[PDB]
Amino acid sequence: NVVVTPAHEAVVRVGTKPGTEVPPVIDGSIWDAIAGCEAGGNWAINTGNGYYGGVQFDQGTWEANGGLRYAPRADLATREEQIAVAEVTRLRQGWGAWPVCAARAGAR
Repeated sequence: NVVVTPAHEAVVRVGTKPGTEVPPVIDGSIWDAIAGCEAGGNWAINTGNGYYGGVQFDQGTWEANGGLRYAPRADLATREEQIAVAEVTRLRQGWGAWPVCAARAGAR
């Protein structure tokens, strides 16, 4: 079948501690500079627009990459969690969803 199969699987078994161990991401600098751009550097920001603190992307996209395991909302998760969720998102699109903030942060 030419129909390509992506990783819909997401085991990552957490026990109780939300974010027991999240591997540091070197591009978290781009993620932090984006956060510093769009949020003014506020990962606990909740403007009330449906997009949560830090890199300021929506509940749906957050949930789509499965950020909820880190925290059902980015303003509950920390830098590295917004990084992880955005990591899936950036992985597919690049920084296309991240405007001039990504360019400023180091789009790649």
